[PDB]
Amino acid sequence: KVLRCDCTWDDTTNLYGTKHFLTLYYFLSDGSIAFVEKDVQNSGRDPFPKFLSRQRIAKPTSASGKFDSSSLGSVTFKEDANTVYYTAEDIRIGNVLNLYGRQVKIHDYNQYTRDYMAEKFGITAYAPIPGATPPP
Amino acid sequence: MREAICIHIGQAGCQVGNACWELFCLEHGIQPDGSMPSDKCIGVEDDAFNTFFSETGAGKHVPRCLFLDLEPTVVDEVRTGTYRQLFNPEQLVSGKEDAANNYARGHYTIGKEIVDLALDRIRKLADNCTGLQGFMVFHAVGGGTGSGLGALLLERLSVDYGKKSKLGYTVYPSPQVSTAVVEPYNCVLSTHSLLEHTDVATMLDNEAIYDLTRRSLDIERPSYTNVNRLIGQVVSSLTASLRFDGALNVDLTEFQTNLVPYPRIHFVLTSYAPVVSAEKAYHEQLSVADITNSVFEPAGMLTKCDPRHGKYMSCCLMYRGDVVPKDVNAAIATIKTKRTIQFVDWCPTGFKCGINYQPPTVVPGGDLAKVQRAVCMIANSTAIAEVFARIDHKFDLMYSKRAFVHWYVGEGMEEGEFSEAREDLAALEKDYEEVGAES
Amino acid sequence: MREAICIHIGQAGCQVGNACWELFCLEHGIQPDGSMPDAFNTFFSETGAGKHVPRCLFLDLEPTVVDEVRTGTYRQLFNPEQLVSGKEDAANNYARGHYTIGKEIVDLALDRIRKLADNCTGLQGFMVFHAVGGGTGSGLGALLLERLSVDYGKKSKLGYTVYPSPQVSTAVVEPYNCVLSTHSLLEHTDVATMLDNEAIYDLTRRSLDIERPSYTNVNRLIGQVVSSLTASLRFDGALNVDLTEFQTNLVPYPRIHFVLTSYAPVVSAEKAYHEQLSVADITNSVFEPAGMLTKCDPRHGKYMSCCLMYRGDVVPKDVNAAIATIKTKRTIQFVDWCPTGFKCGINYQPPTVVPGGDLAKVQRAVCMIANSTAIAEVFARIDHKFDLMYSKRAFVHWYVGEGMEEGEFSEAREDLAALEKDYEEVGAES
Amino acid sequence: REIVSCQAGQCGNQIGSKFWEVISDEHGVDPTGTYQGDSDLQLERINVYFDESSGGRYVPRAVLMDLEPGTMDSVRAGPYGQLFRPDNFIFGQSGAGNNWAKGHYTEGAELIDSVLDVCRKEAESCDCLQGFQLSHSLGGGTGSGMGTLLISKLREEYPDRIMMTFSVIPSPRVSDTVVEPYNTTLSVHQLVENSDESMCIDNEALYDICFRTLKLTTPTFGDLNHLVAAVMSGVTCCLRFPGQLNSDLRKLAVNLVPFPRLHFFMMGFAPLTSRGSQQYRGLSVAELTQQMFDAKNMMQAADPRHGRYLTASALFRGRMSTKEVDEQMLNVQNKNSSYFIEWIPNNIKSSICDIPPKGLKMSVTFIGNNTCIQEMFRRVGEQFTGMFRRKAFLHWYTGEGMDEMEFTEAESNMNDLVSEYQQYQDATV
Amino acid sequence: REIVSCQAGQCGNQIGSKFWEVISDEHGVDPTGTYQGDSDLQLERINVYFDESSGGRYVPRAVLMDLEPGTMDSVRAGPYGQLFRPDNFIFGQSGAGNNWAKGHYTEGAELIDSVLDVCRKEAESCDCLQGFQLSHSLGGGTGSGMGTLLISKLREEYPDRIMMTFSVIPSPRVSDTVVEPYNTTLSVHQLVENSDESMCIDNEALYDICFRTLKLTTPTFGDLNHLVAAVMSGVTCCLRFPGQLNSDLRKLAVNLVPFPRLHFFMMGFAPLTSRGSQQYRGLSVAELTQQMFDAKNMMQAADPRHGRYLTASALFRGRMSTKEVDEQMLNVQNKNSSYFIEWIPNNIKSSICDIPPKGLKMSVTFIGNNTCIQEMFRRVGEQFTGMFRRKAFLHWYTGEGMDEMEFTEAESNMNDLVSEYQQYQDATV
Ligand SMILES: Nc1nc2c(ncn2[C@@H]2O[C@H](COP(=O)(O)OP(=O)(O)OP(=O)(O)O)[C@@H](O)[C@H]2O)c(=O)[nH]1
Ligand SMILES: Nc1nc2c(ncn2[C@@H]2O[C@H](COP(=O)(O)OP(=O)(O)OP(=O)(O)O)[C@@H](O)[C@H]2O)c(=O)[nH]1
Ligand SMILES: Nc1nc2c(ncn2[C@@H]2O[C@H](COP(=O)(O)OP(=O)(O)O)[C@@H](O)[C@H]2O)c(=O)[nH]1
Ligand SMILES: Nc1nc2c(ncn2[C@@H]2O[C@H](COP(=O)(O)OP(=O)(O)O)[C@@H](O)[C@H]2O)c(=O)[nH]1
Ligand SMILES: [Mg+2]
Ligand SMILES: [Mg+2]
Ligand SMILES: [Mg+2]
Repeated sequence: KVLRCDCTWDDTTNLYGTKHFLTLYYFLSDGSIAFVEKDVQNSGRDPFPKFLSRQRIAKPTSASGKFDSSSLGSVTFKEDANTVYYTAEDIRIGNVLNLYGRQVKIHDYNQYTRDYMAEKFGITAYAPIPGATPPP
Repeated sequence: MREAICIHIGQAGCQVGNACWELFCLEHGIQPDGSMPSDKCIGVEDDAFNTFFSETGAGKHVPRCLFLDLEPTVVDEVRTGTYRQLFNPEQLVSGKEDAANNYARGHYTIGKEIVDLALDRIRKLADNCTGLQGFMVFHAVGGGTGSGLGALLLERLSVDYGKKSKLGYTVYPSPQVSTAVVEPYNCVLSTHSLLEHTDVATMLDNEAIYDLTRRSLDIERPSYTNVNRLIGQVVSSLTASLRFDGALNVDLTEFQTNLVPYPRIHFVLTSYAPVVSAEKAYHEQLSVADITNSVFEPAGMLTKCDPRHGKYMSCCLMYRGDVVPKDVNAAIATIKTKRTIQFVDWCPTGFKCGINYQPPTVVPGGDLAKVQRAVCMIANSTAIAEVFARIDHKFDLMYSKRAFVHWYVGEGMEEGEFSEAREDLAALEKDYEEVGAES
Repeated sequence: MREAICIHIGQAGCQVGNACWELFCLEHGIQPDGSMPDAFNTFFSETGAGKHVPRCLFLDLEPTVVDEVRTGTYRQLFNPEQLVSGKEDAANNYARGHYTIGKEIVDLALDRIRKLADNCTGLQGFMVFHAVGGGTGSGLGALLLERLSVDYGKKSKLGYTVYPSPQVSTAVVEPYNCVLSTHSLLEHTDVATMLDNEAIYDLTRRSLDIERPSYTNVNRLIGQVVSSLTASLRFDGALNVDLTEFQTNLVPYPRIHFVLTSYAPVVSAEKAYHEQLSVADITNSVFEPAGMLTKCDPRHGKYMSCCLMYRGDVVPKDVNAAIATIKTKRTIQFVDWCPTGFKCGINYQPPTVVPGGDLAKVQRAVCMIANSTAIAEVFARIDHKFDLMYSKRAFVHWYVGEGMEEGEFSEAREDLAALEKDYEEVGAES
Repeated sequence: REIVSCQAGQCGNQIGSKFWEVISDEHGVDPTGTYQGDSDLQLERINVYFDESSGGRYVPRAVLMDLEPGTMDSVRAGPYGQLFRPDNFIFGQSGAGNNWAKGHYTEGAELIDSVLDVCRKEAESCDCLQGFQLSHSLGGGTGSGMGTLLISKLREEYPDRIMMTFSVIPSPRVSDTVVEPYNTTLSVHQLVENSDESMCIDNEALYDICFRTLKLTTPTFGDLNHLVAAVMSGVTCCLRFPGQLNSDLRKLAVNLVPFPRLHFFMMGFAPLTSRGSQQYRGLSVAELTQQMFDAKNMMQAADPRHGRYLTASALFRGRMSTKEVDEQMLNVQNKNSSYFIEWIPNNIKSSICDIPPKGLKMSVTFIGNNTCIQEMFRRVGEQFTGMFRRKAFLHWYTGEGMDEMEFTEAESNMNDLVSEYQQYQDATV
Repeated sequence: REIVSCQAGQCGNQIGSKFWEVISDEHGVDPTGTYQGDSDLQLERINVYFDESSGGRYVPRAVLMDLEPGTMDSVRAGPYGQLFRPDNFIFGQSGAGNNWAKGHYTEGAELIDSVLDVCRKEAESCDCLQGFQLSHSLGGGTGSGMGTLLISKLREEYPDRIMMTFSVIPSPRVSDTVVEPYNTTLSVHQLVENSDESMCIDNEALYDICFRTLKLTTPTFGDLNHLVAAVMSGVTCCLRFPGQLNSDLRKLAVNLVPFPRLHFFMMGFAPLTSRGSQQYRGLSVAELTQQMFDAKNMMQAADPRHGRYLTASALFRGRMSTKEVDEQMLNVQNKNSSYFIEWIPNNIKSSICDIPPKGLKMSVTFIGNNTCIQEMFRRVGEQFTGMFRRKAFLHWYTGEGMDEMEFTEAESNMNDLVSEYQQYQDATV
């Protein structure tokens, strides 16, 4: 069982940045998040199948958007139970996940994702945001 | 990238391929119509199916398989089965007359009039592959088709494609529990192709699978379906290293160079665990150490090859699931401490561990239970001398009185080929003894 | 502007043209009434009523097929004239079709041809479809080509000719007709394309998975090949080529203008949906000897010039990659004095499948025309077929009592011998 | 100041259409013909390539020229096809037949007067021409033959004015016809004397650039034309925009042609990066320098390591310091003196233009005169010798009005050009 | 000054995948490459490991090398994978198949041509390059053979630059491959010749440290990489931050290499605390040095008790008193005179950097040229000789272009290295 969602990360605010189209995969077997960058014709980029491995992303500590690199690489071998991860609650249309410093915003669900949300979280409102499918 | 061409020779090969491909489609989320569903996703849509499935322009997956058989009923069963829309109209070569347990008939009379089309289909498969590791050929040397036509195809592939990877999953007939009468003749004749033109040969004798399923799966009546399901599970476990990411991903040649010490020493064992039913699956603490012990203990393998009667040379353990890279080496250390199994003196390492993050998948109604972690061993050991040393005893007992030889000589084979095969098997046994001898 | 005149000689030409035009109407979206509910100007001429008329002349000496056309679906499409039907068949007699009953019909045939040509402001050339093994197609076709060469001079002349197959043939004097027609086909034909029937038979048998196809399927495949060839000048594409564009690259010597043909992916709908019909795959299938419409092994000869018309979503990058793969392939070999030897024309219009036909809807396709010494064997067998019957003067009385001299058989035999010797010479290494 | 351009054949027509794409983008020219630029610098010298009308419309000084009438319709139907004059569409009813003879002697001969009339009219409209420019392919029929005929006539009428040719040299890897040797051999011996400078473009090299540098999955002829149009628009950058170190069209000729028979030039452009990897590269003058001399960056298929540079030139565009623009050239000369020629220290002309190409921070066009440019002539001559020894495909040419000895003369002066380059490749002091 | 790093094989790539995270955290760089450090001193020497781009992004000077595309894909999918420049991701279609011959002579040699181009580009971009860092494993095929080929080709073209290599010499207890002895035997002899510093790692010792020094229940390859990445960043601390007594790679090399062939060192890191003992343990320099010289803290699977320290270095991180690291190591010398060689007085080198790693109060990295490091080579040679006596697993090597005499030469050279290490253990004054 995998929750599939279309999402976009806009790097255009920086120098020489594009609107990357990404597909999110929320693995419920251990609650991990995987990312696949959608391929567009004549993209001019090195084809890398996986944008992000199957790993649990910790929620940002603050709202400033700055990523905390101490969790990943730091000589202080610390493992605290307060590290809240990106669970299935956050998967919402229009939700902006702060993922490693990237503000990736979710547009559309899948049919199974809609069934999941309507079956446990009670979210019966479906309203996909246009701008998730790269032009063919 | 990392394509692998599957070939299925004979009725046994065709049924094994049916099980393997249904398992592969279920594991990659491919419906029998050949199209993945948009609404339903089982995992990442990464092109991990490229090794086994080719994607057309309509988002439809076609297997990279060639079902070659000299007789038409199994091919027509596939053509009228559930995966009829899955399988290509070509790549499904059906002859007009069976080889009828005759190596000579399947290698000289009917084999040569179909090997051309087989090579054409193989080339059609190959030109669509850019990173082809090699050919996995599933066959049973007991049957005439799978023996003779398989041998001819192996020689043609060796002379055409060169040094490409060649893995033959061969179902040797155990003389104690066997079906055909001339299948010892067929096996002895096919040793030539399985020794020179088969780069790695995997033992898949039938009644080892049979009794393993009988005692471990609580299935008092195992059948060809269960045997093929276990074979498909083993093949999927071997291929998962390249198919999916893992802690220690291994390609074909990567573990092949670790499993083959000498060019002629490549007839290897196989085993799989935890091969357990649903009832006992939830009652057993299926730890990595436990599954490794069950794999290495002599009874739990898929071949009548007791390690107590020989010496291990190289064991390659493929772990699937959430196996910690420390559970594996702890299990290997406790295996070293356990002296019920011995290793050859010139291979202190002896172990090749590869871990993959994809747990095995279960087919609906299959023998296997839903298990989180699993491990499959491919072991080259000197104890594999005894299967040859009794199949050649079978061969000599029949050959002393020249029984059934008239069929082979009529089908275009010289009588000297039998003597050459016997001498080749004797040389293979002699070099097994030499490699197992203490330095 | 960039228009070609289609001519159909004999029964074979009649069915071939019928298939070609029923394909062309569907390609251009023209209903059988001749109206669409400027890319058709090459085949159809718009009238004052907005209805399109094909630029074709169905010239035959017997009325069965012409009456079938007049009573068929495209009766309102085809012109009542330019649909010339005679009164008596030639009956596999080159002498009859070239000396006695061809004269009384060829005058009005040229009248219709002129009525087409003066309308055609930018006539690219003539495309004549016929079978050399028949009577009308051999004799009347040869004499019409004679008159066309005399009148219009150096206008382009493409001829789709159905030569007798090595074994599957339906006439006994067919070799005589073919050999006598070789003289005209060599002297007054700019390019001649071989389309023997048994090769198409085997291709359809092993590719379309049809147990019992027939002349209709053969003609549909021929029409598909013709449409693929003419699509370069009909539709916009990456590399548009006219008739002369590929004629110059295909014909090295005046006596060497007999060319092969192959088309791929020719495939059924059961088979197509499971295959990646990529550019490299279709090119390899084309260069495979089993994918041709004329049986002659290129491994038995020397390739001289190959022209590839690619249609659909094909890209020059993949075309060049396929060309490199073909060149580095060793099983096929080229003549030493033609290093490049490869002409390529890319068009953006994918082929269209006729309803009820056996061709599957393919996103891309390719048709290859090869000039090569490898097809001297068809002549080397047709001449033996001719001499085995001319040794003791079999059926020669039918020709000589019709009004043709006896020595023309020897003249045609010597011409064919020269046409074989020059193939051997051009295949010989420098 | 004014440069008048011409396009020959469908290849040349598409290349010129993309060149006008680039030029109109640089000058802010609306496809409708009006001026939409946001800066006065573009408008200040817009008259170099554009002529203004009574209504303020800007029309390119381009002469389209092709025997094929079909592709001229596509050129007109393109996004900027409305920009050209209608009377500049000079086309014949019949095609070239991929025949140098047909283009140069029979079909183009009756049309060369008509095209020369409008070329002369545009020349008279220009108050003081900087020169004539042509874009064409040497492997075709009308781009090669009657294009070279145009070059001959224009040289006869304007001996002093600078003749640019942008000739698409064919390659075996992109050998998509059969008479490349004949066409190119018959065109080169006209180009040697009739052209002041020639720019050799190789489709195989463009495809390699797309393979490796730009990383385009399925690049097309449009992308290849964009790559060549960047260079043929930056070659005249200093004419249209002010710079710290200006140059004109005669600058490259005078500073890069040591002897009158050596004017077959190298290629080059920078920056060239894939869209994915463009964010990770710091665009600097050092990176530009390291890309100009890279083998795969130059867009003609001949490795420069086997040869030596007679001369080189870099037409830098953008606001950059004058230190590096020549310090890097001095450093590359010093560290690769073997790849340069000993008896010409300071092999590199440098020009600086203030305004960079639109959408790009800083750019540079590399134009060189190397001794490796004779490798393609080696290959073409070998193919021509193989074809000609057996008289193959010769009747097509000889029927239109050629002679047997013309091919021999073309072979002879091809070999003479080859020997002239070769002996200076290994000439000693 | 600046140091350029290379990752070879799956082991090297996934070691660097965590080292670059560690150094990015130390320098305040997010995976997007922008700088968000809270200290001005972090970015003063950020050019040692990073190069600025057009967008201000800091791209690592890392060259990734592997014949398997899967490891590159995993590295890119890593959280900091997007930091690296895509053109440095160079890979072959087929892997080395865990074969030294395949990785060194045929697959690696055909690919090393493009590796050298990237290495030279990085060196030229570097202002004053000091060292080539390498991360690889001798057990594998692609990491060992191809990395050694890289080192051999780089030694010739940068003879005066510091060649630092971090090779994970494997152990019998974590022996997961069988051509392991062959690979390590064929790599050690080259690492002897063409490496200035060869500081080895053992996954057995890393597992031991994780089990008992850290008390982690399931420390995976991530944590195993994390320890070696921490001690890997600790060696270059003085080149990135100011210190009371600065140093660099050659500062350590000159003071730890008494003889050219004795350059195989063992790594060491401190402090290393369990999760529950963070609050209780008192961080003082005495505790630091005790953990340094404790056997269990050494991250190579040998017991220094059987050996004798030839010369050691202690790179202190954090600001502390200087006699508390000088007289402290003097006390170590005095109460551990048997630990140390007699004829080199005060083996310990001490250098202090003021900035401790983020989240600590003080830290230290230990380097030692102890004689005991010969035990690893002895066991490797024993197993290699046992497996070579019967010539098993040798056809795979010899059919790829290799020979048996060179296996014998590699064995002889390892025996010579072991003899050189033993010569200075029992020497008497
Ligand atoms: N594992 C497995 N083995 C099978 C299966 N079916 C047949 N076999 C083997 O096939 C052997 C008998 O050979 P055959 O009856 O001739 O079948 P074949 O090997 O395909 O040869 P042909 O019938 O000539 O095509 C038996 O000893 C079995 O071991 C199967 O479904 N699974
Ligand atoms: N491919 C194809 N060939 C045809 C067709 N119809 C007739 N032919 C050819 O015609 C040859 C026999 O010649 P004929 O029976 O004399 O027919 P003909 O060529 O039109 O000459 P006529 O008798 O004057 O009608 C056969 O060998 C066929 O190859 C057709 O519909 N398709
Ligand atoms: N760079 C580029 N080359 C082209 C383009 N179109 C055609 N070509 C080249 O031009 C050659 C054909 O020349 P052609 O246009 O037929 O010459 P013409 O017949 O005289 O007009 C081919 O080898 C192509 O490689 C294009 O759009 N861009
Ligand atoms: N999944 C995964 N595997 C790794 C990682 N780092 C190393 N490995 C594997 O571990 C093996 C070598 O271990 P190594 O990195 O030397 O352990 P260490 O020295 O203690 O860090 C290689 O074959 C790699 O495949 C990692 O970060 N993730
Ligand atoms: Mg059977
Ligand atoms: Mg008739
Ligand atoms: Mg100036």
